[PDB]
Amino acid sequence: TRLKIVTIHQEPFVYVKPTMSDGTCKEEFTVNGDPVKKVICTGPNHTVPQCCYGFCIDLLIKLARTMNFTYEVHLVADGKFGTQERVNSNKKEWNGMMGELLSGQADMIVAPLTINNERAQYIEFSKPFKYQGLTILVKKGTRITGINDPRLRNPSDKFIYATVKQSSVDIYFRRQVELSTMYRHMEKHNYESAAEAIQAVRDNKLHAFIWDSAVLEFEASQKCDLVTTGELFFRSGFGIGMRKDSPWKQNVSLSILKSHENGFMEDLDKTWVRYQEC
Amino acid sequence: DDNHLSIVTLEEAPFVIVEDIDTETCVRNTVPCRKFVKINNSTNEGMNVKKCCKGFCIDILKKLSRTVKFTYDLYLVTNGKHGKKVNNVWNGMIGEVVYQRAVMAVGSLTINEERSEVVDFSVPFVETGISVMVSRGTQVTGLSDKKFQRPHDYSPPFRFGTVPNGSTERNIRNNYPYMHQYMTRFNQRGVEDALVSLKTGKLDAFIYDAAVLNYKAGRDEGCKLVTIGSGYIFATTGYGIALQKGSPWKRQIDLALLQFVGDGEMEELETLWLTGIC
Ligand SMILES: O=C(O)[C@@H]1[C@H](C(=O)O)NCCN1C(=O)c1ccc2c(ccc3ccccc32)c1
Repeated sequence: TRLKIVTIHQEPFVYVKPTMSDGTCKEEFTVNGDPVKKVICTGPNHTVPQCCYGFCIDLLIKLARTMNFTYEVHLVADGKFGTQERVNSNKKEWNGMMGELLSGQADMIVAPLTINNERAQYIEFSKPFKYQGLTILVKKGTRITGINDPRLRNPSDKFIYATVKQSSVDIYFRRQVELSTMYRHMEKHNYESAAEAIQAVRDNKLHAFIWDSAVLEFEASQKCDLVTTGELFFRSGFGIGMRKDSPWKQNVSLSILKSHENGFMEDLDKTWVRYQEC
Repeated sequence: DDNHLSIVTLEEAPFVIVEDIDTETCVRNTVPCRKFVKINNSTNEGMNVKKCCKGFCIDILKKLSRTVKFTYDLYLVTNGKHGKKVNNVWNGMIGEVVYQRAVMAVGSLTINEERSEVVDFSVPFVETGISVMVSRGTQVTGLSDKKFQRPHDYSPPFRFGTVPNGSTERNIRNNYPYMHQYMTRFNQRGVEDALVSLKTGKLDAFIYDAAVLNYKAGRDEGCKLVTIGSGYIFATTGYGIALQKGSPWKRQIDLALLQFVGDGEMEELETLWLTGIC
């Protein structure tokens, strides 16, 4: 009953920070006066201990306490969420957190992991712990109507847009042949992580970043030179990921349902996700 | 046979709409559904009557039947609605599944913890939760707004209510005891009466199921009635298909539903049946 948890850096769901000199995590409270629960998480820096906290870490602690399991947390080695790719050929393999979970390097994924058909074929997802969708981030002053803007639908190198490599958004644009023109543009430009793409929008090196709205709205509220455009063009949820033989499956899902119903998720969203408009 | 499934549903426009049969057959976008119709109100005697069903959920059932390759005998539940536990006996659609009279239930069936203990649910195919409807201009966030939690802290104090004896009231009773007590004098006989109260200024806010409120806002004559943003929905969940616990159909149903969502077919059904002119 000691679970290897894999996660990934992705504010506001998972914050990653250096430990203190003695290798513990600095005691800290949120803006509203709540203790910040921090766990040691090892990850690439070679491999070093670090501090992780945020929406998904609070959820993990609640799960661990409710179902009575213990855990060790690590950050996915390749830094990706996970897509399936051809190897060399014949065989297909998952990368990212999906790969680690399938290979047994992790027993559970606790992260803002998008639920889709492609992944649900190989793993078991909980019922969604967060409902959200896809939207588009641009520098304030940039003008696009959204996903059907002619500068997106008929791409050139005069207007660059991208998402994160090896993520559910990559899968989304790759799976539809009518989106092949957009995909051809994006793959030329996709970023290694959400944070780098966001920075590139600020630096005017990327004109539009297509990504999770739970993340993009948080970013736009922290950084007023950034705005989202077009509301949600697609709706999707995040869920806990487990292998199909997990004995924890049912109880994780029941716990998530219970937590929506009793205001626990409301608390988390107010602590971590909610935000004052610019 | 093994491939022919007993399936229960429940009349509830626009999700399930029931019509009389023609020509003795069901045509257009309708499918056969039968109803056990009572002889009178003081008896268990009744007669099976042939009807025709259509709607958002029926289109979903049609897609599933084609994709997952099953055939079905569809009937309308007669004892209860969606499902409540009365004297530790489940009624409604939930009851039909629990007591093995239906292999699955399709309809506007909300996923929750209590029901999940006795049936398995598919992934959500429509997002819902507890939302708030107001007349445009009125300023509130969602259920957790202090204006709801502590109405007396504001002037004038907010007038807001729900429909008694449903899941919204039940949730509020559990989560916000003073709010629940406060609302009792503003509660509404039904959704229709609530919309009038809002329009005629006798009520400032109406708190209810998100999917229902979104439907109503979409078709409000004048387009003045509006709901809070989906980011503020409380106890987010979804409508899902209920199956018997351990059912051999659940994986296939789940994958198909996620494929439908992934291919935009779900967004198409919503535009067809749920999205209004506002
Ligand atoms: O969760 C609930 O509260 C239940 C149920 C359940 O799973 O029990 N889940 C769904 C919500 N719902 C209801 O009874 C309900 C209440 C009112 C309307 C509709 C559906 C369509 C309408 C159209 C027009 C006016 C009112 C309505 C459903």
